[PDB]
Amino acid sequence: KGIPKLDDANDAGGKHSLECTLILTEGDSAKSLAVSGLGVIGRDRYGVFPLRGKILNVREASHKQIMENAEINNIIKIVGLQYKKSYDDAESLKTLRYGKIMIMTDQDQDGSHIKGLLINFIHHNWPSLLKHGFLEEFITPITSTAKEAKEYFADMERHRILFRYAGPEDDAAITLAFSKKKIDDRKEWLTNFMEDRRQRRLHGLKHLTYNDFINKELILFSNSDNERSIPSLVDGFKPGQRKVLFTCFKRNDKREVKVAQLAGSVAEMSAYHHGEQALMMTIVNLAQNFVGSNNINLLQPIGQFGTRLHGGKDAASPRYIFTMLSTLARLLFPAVDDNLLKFLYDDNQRVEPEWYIPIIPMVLINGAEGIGTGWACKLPNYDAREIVNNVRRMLDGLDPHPMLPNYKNFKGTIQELGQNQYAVSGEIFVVDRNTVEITELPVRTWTQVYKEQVLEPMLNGTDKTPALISDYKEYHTDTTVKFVVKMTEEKLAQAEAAGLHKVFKLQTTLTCNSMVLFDHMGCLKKYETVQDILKEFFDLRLSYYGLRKEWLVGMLGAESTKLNNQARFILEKIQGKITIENRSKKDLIQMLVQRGYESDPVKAWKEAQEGPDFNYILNMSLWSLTKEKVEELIKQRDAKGREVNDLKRKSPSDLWKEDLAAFVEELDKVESQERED
Amino acid sequence: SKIKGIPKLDDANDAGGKHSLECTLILTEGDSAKSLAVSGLGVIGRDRYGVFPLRGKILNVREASHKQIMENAEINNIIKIVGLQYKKSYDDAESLKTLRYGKIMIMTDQDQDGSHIKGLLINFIHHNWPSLLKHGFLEEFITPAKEAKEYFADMERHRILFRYAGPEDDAAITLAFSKKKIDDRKEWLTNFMEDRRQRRLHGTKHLTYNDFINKELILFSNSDNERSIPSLVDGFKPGQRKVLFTCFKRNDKREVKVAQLAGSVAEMSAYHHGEQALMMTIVNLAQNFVGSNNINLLQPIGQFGTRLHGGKDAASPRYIFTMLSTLARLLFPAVDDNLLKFLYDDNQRVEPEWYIPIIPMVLINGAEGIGTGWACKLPNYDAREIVNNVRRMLDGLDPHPMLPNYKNFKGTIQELGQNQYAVSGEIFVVDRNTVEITELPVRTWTQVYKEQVLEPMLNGTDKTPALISDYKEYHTDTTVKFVVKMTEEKLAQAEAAGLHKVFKLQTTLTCNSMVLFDHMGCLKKYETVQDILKEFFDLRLSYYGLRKEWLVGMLGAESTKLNNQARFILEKIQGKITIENRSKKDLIQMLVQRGYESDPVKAWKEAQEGPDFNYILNMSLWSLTKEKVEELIKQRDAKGREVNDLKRKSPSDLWKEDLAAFVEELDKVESQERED
DNA sequence: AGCCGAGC
DNA sequence: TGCAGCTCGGCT
DNA sequence: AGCCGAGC
DNA sequence: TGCAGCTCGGCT
Ligand SMILES: [Mg+2]
Ligand SMILES: [Mg+2]
Ligand SMILES: [Mg+2]
Ligand SMILES: [Mg+2]
Ligand SMILES: [Mg+2]
Ligand SMILES: [Mg+2]
Repeated sequence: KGIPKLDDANDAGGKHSLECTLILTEGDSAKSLAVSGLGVIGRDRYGVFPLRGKILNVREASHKQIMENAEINNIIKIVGLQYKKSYDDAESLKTLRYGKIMIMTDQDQDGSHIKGLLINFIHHNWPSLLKHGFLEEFITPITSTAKEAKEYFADMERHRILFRYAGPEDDAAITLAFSKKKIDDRKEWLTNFMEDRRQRRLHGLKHLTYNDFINKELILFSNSDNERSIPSLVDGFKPGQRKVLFTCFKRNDKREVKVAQLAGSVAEMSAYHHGEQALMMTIVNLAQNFVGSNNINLLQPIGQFGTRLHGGKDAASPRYIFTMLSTLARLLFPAVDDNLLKFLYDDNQRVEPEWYIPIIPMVLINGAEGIGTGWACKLPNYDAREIVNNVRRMLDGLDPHPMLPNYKNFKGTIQELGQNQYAVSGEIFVVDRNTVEITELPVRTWTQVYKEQVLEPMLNGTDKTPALISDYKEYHTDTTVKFVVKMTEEKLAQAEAAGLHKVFKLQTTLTCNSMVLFDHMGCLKKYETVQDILKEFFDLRLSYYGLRKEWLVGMLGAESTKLNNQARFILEKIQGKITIENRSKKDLIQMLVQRGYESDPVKAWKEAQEGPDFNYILNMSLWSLTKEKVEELIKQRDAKGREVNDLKRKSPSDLWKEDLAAFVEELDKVESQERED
Repeated sequence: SKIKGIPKLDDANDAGGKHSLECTLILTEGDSAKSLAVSGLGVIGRDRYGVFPLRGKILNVREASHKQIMENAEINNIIKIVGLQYKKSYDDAESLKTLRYGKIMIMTDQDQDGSHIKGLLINFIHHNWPSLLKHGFLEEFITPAKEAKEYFADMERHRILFRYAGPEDDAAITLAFSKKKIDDRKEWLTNFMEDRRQRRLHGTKHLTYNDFINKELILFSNSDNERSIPSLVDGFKPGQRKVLFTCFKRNDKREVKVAQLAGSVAEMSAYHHGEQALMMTIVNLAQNFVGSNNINLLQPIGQFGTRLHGGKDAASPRYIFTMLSTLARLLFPAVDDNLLKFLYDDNQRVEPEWYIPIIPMVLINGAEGIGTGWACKLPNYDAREIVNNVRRMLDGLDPHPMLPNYKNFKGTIQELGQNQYAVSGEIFVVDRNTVEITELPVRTWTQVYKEQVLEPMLNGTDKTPALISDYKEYHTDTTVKFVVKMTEEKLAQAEAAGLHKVFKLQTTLTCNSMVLFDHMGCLKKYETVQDILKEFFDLRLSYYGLRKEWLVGMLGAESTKLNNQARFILEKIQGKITIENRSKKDLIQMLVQRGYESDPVKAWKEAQEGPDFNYILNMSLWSLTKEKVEELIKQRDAKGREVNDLKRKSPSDLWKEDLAAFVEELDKVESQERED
């Protein structure tokens, strides 16, 4: 009676209410599948209503948020529930329009979270209903077609699982999962889970209690929530971000690509199994370059990707904005290192690696940030050039210098107040005895938000505060801040006595006591200092420069051997020592073997990293026998031989220094061109 | 005076006060244009400029119903913001004191659809307040975020005012927007198309409404027909043609998301419109329920809609996949691509002016379109009957008449006369209390029939009494089955009258507007489908002639190419020629002196408007081995035979080969569809 | 009270 | 993630 | 009173 | 085509 998306049961509200089931689905697409499966007979005792994703965690949400939540209220009216009302006896159960709620979500982790949020909602307001068997779920395999829907519902018994309340263990499990006062308990809860899962990874491998649902099904979401929200220390990426970079590297676009088009390409090439809107969000976040976002954006923002006016919220639609790799991206993630990574497999398709190994700790450059379950991560930005200098110091066996947070193009100051605590201050100075000027806001204070929440209440006053200024004007650009503020002589004197930065809200505190990351083994770890992050990154990256040299010696050696055989075959051919004309394939192969020619050395070497093949010789064109091509082939062979020796003479440290120098050169050119443009 | 219930309005600071008549309301084409306008206005612009966005085309209020005008959110928002009043004259300055803005400035894209929005706004002011046009009420802002502030700083260079100069302006606006002036629009556009052909055999700040209509809006009306009226040759409109051109170039072997393909089409074919229209077109090309396509060229992999809701129940284009049908390239043979005139956007090659299918696809899937002045509507026709008529005409026989035919339609289509048909569903008496409905007429959707026919029969429906006692549904996704219960009395009287009549199971189909573009791009009205079939036949037969001339030349060039390659290989394995350690230029001159031909395929392709022996010397060293020499000799002889076998065949023979190959796969595909 | 961002 | 208005001509 | 579909 | 709710943890 007033619920647009509701397909109410025919007998709902009448005398057969307690025999009616309300099916709450995960989204409208799931609703139509349920309505399709119920046929026509299902309308008498089954209603369908869709949930628009995650619902409110009512256990500790404010009363205002609970009263104004449309989805919670819709469920209450459809079922006929009432707050504070107990459902103990059978007399109280008559005011309900439905006797059972059947949750129908995807059989993935986020579906389990929605189930738990519904369980948390009923358990917090009507615990007596759970002891009556009010909640159940409809299981599916792994959405599907209309024909499959009617086959699931025809076999309703095999897909219907009922939740069971068995004692206070169920209350404690629900509280463990959804109470804000149980964050530390969730840390221990997940710590035991991650530890136990490693033990069995080294070895092997119709009723459901709420305690078993929390501790055996919901925990898979909570852990997966951390795996997708807490970045890796090695490359500073989360898996979704890493899939984007992997796709951009594999495409190697030389011209702009629409963000929406790229998102579709990422989902296909990297097996991204979530909605594309989140993926398009990730791409926009990876491309932003305004003050307070990325110190080095790996994707270029070609279009309106947001400004410091609205903290990037003013970005245009992803169907109208373009992007492509920054020229620094491949200097930070050298393509040769791809041969050293562990690439994952989804549906037997090879996808992104478990991590990339950049030349500097990218987790410190762009400020890794993420919210999971139990833990969260928050890192500020750090200066790329200072990071390089500390890497160069550690390569010389010296201790790295301490580092303060640093944001590109930020004109203010960041001062250390204590361990992992910092004061971030904008810029304000007195012009005359009636004027101050504000030329910088602290990091992540957006211009429009500062205007509306600080300067307008200072100009007009509120119901709780007086006016402080008489006027202000704005002279901003898209990337800078300039407020000119007018005050009386008296008010300005009082503002200076109290502190201009304090009065004008131009100083904010930055506290970094939750630097939680996945280490290189995939273990969640809390890091107390950025130096600890830098050190753990340094040893791994240096070791991989060792692996890269071993790889290059083998690969360049095989290429040298290959050119030696090809050059030998051409020289022996243009002199009459060997002939192939009108010879059979069998005789030609057995002859090349008998004369000491090697099977494809590059293919052999690549297969070693896991009949004779002379195609690398006989697929050469007939041009190969002509004079200029013989001279060209001999010079290429001799040049590769010198290339092997030049590489053998370099240390892993030398290779790292070459990469760092090449990166700094392009970083200077790009950042200088940015200031020109 | 202020406005507070319109979220998307950025009202001017002085609007509503004493400076109202000096304030300008900027109406933009969409929210993105609004944000660009507020960006360009700086800070000073907020005092005398308001901005409000229009969400696309607005209501043509001329001759629109009173209910539609009263309930239109865009029209009412404009009235509330400006302060206008219906039936009020604005002659003197005393009447102008009730307006909150003195001017409206239209800001649209400088394309045809933007011109249409300008005209629709002009039509709205002209129909209700013609006195305002005589005061200079309407103006426009021309374009060719930082660029926005530069446009507004140079405001008067971009600002053009509309001018009323006499009854020619009233007549011009009425010509464009009055339902009583369709025939005048036909004449209006016929002269334009004719005048444009003549000049292609050879080579201010005020603007009157008559010049805007006859020199700017007419460009929209014409391009509206070019994108909405299909071509006779392939049955496509340009947007549909860009999609198939893109699918052909991609040649996907696996399913592709519709939204992804739409983005691929915009890039590869220079599609300059919104993605939503393009995703519409793709879904429409893929649908295969009863009443849509007889041969869908794209496969519907996912929920593309059903006959339950006429396809409006299709899932989002982000969740459904598509791919070429195996029939598409049998209908549009790739070899014929070498005969088409491909178009150019900027400097990129895009889709052709038309494809030339082996059968008139314009009849198979029912061409349909609404333009300006004209519209097109064709029913579906049977593919096999059309193949049979093509075979008859190839043998000099007369083609059989064809009735409309819809795939999987179990009903009846009867000819009442020329271009007039009775389309009937199926209903039969089960017992003396039950009828059963097993088919609805073509394009009557199941849910619509239930709500608009069966429910009024079951319930009240105003003065008419209830006629049935109950009904049950036993539909599938592709079939219809209603079982209806009645008393013996009202069933007998319903049976006494027409059962198909009483239950609304008969619809008429009239096709007196078969308007298409002919092969030259001329708009033409066809009286019968035989006229369409004949004109298609003469063109397609001629192009099978061109295919033979093209293939004989190309296969001949390939034959010459292989002859030289085989000659070089035989002379090399015998010692008659050596290349070892010879310089490039000596080897080139040596090959010339022995009669070796420069690349014959390249020469032939350049003929269709130093020596190149790369086709010989890029061959691998494998070429000199025994098995590769025998293989090269056999390939050379097979191409020679292929050229000769082709020169003996007639263009009719090639057409019959294609038709048989098409029918063979059509039988296989349609048998697999009925199994699934 | 609300940001941050990868999910629904 | 799902959802919504209009044009234009012929026809019912 | 509204469908059909390529556009905004 | 633009628009909108929520989770989860640390912190202001
Ligand atoms: Mg899911
Ligand atoms: Mg960041
Ligand atoms: Mg446009
Ligand atoms: Mg059609
Ligand atoms: Mg009409
Ligand atoms: Mg919170």
